[PDB]
Formats: sequence, C-alpha cells, structure tokens
Amino acid sequence: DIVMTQTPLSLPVTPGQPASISCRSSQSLVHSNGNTYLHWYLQKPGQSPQLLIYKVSNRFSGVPDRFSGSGSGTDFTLKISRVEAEDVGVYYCSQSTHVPWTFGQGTKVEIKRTVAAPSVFIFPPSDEQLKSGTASVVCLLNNFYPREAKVQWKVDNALQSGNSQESVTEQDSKDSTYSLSSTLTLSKADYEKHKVYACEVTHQGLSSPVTKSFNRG
Amino acid sequence: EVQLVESGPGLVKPSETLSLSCTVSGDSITSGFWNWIRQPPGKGLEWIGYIGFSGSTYYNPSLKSRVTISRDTSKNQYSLKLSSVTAADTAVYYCASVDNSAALDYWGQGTLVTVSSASTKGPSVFPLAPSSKSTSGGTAALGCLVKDYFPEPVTVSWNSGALTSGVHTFPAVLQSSGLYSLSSVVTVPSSSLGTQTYICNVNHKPSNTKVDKKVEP
Repeated sequence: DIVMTQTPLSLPVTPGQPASISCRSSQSLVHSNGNTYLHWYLQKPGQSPQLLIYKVSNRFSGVPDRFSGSGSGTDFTLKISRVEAEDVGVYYCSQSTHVPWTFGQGTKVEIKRTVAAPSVFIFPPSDEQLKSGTASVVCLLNNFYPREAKVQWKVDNALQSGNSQESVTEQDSKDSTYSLSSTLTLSKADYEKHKVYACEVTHQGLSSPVTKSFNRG
Repeated sequence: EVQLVESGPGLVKPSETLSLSCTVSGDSITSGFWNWIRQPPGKGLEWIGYIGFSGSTYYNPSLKSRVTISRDTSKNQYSLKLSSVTAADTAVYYCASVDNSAALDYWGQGTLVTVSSASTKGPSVFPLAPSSKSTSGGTAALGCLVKDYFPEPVTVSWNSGALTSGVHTFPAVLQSSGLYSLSSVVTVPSSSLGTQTYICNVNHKPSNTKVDKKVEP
C-alpha cells in the first residue's frame, strides 16, 4: 500500500489566519498517463467526507477560493489562506494513483475563538424515570470555549465518583463553541436518600467555579 | 445530481454476515465505478473496493478476501458483503461514486454497523423539564434523555424538524452495562414556555422504536 502521511495531526488556528497541512506519500503519485491522483477531503462535524480538491490543485464544486493545493510527486500541501469558522473539521489527503486507494490519518482543524463561559443548567430526574428504579441527574454546559471544562457532582456536599459520565459536542461550525452534558446515575433508593444535588463547573471563562443545585422535592 | 443511500442491518454477530446495499439516484450504475469506504469509530477512512464497468471489481487486500461486491442493475443498486466479521469491522460504511479525476465526488450519508453478540434494545425517552434550575436571565433549557438502547445510532429532532435553533444533540455515551445513552437539549426563551409546545422526536431504527415525547415545565 502507498502510505499517505499527514502533519500536523491537530491544527488549532485563529479565524482569519492561514493554515497549512503537509501530506507525504511513500511513493510517487505520478501516474503513467502523466496525471497525479492526489486529492483532499473535508469531513465536517456530523457528516460525510466531501471532496475539496482533486488532482493536487483543482478545486471541487462550491469550494471557496481560500483553499489551495500544491506539490508534486510525493510531497503535497493544502493551504487555507484565511480560516473561517465553517472550515472546522477533519481534512484527509488521499491517493488514487495506485490500488488500493488510501487515505492519510486526517488532520483535525480547531478554530481558536474568544473565551466563552458555559451557561450551566441542572435537571432532576423525571418522575417518569423514578418509576423505573433509577435516577439520572443531568448537568448541561452550553456554548463554551475552550473545550477544557471540569465538572464535579456533589450529593449532600459529598464528592461523587464513578457514577457519572460526560459527553461533549464537536466544535460548532458557526460559533465555534462546545457544549457538554454530564449525567449522574443513581438507583431510586439512593436518590431518595439524599437532599441537595449539585454540579460544580470549573472553566477558564468563569470568574470562579459555578455551582447549580436543587433540593430533592 | 447523483445521490447515494446505504441501507442494511445495524447489528451483526461476530463471525456472521455483513450485508449492505447502496441505492443510487440521478445516475445509472451501468457506467463508471462505484465504491465502498468505511470509517471505524473516531478512526479514519479505509477504501474497501469498487464495482465497475462490466460487473468487475477490485477489493482492498486489507480485507483479506472476506469481501464481495455485486450489483442489481435493474434497481440501480450495488451491494457489499463482508464475511467472518469481528469488532474490527464495526464502522460507518459509506458508498460513493468516483469521477474521471479518480476522486470520490459524491458520498452517501453512511450507515453504522456494529459487530456484537449483545441483543437489540430500544431506548426509554425521558423529559428534561425546564425549570427555575434551567432558567437564567431570559433563557431556559429543556430536552430529552434517551436512555438504554443498543446499538447506535438514535436520531433526535424537535417539533418534527420545525425547531433547529439552539438544539444540541450530544454524542452517545456507552454505559458500563453496555447500553448507550444520550441527551438532546434546546435553549429557548423563558417567555416561550407554556405558550409553545416542545416535543422531541426520537428514532431508533435498529429496534423499530419511534417515540414523540412532549416536554413541559
């Protein structure tokens, strides 16, 4: 297999600033017909890859002019002259010259926008779920940046551990923020035993750690 | 414009039979080359093979002779079979056309296939009700907790797709039990509660689950 290799693997960039990605192949991609079948794809958050550039330097349909590809033989580059929030996603180089066709590892472009504090919301379990013998408490951190956020659960002021999980969205292609949901799961019996439920959030954009809580009943 | 749509089961047992089919619109598959590509979880892209001009095919050697691609020209469909699957074959599978530049120009939305011996299981859907614990300034948040289903994915919309602004559907988290859980939430004006009705539309195709849950304060 022609090994295609990409650098860097993670690419943070400030909006309006240029970005470059290097792609190497293990062998020349020059076909005997004289063409070089090197292509670039972009996979935006929550969708299929799409063709960005073909045959090294040819821009595909609707691809904004800020994107350009160059290089020859085994040494290729994708340049974005000024990055926009909508350019967020994973960029892959790929070769078509030889079978099997292969892809690079992918380069994750992250947009470095202004710091934004999360809006924090807490949700007790629904009485609908309490029937089932289980209790899920949900903490929501909405529209923040950067991604680094610390959430900790306290029940009657007792630090919790091993009974919660977090999920975080991909960076939004419009406002470049993340959101995060943390769920604390107890049995109905446990949930019924304690009074104050709280999620304490720590983040760069907060003036101090923020806690949202509620009293059972 | 060419459109491609993948279909088939979302769950296969180890060692059992992966079969998917791609239905093409806006072109005839009796010309050109038609492809399968896959992407394992948070993993990058792997070209599987194509079926081309006379029913001829090429398979990536990485699949070790477990793959077969075939077509039904009368229905403008082509299909993938992958034998003796293991967890390594868990992936989103895409069909895609190739053009004259030998790039992959049009892609389907892809379909997730999970290889597991666990059983199919439909989610319970619970409200995340808006309250004073989810209202700050003029903003409120509400949502749906989609709990305890297998395998992925679940789809969530709000008000049959009328409400898209402010919606975040989080990636599913795999619970220790081996079942997935996810939340979808929306931020809305506090002034809209009681005036507007919010319903989350949940779909889990692998279990035939279709649920509409009204979320109220």
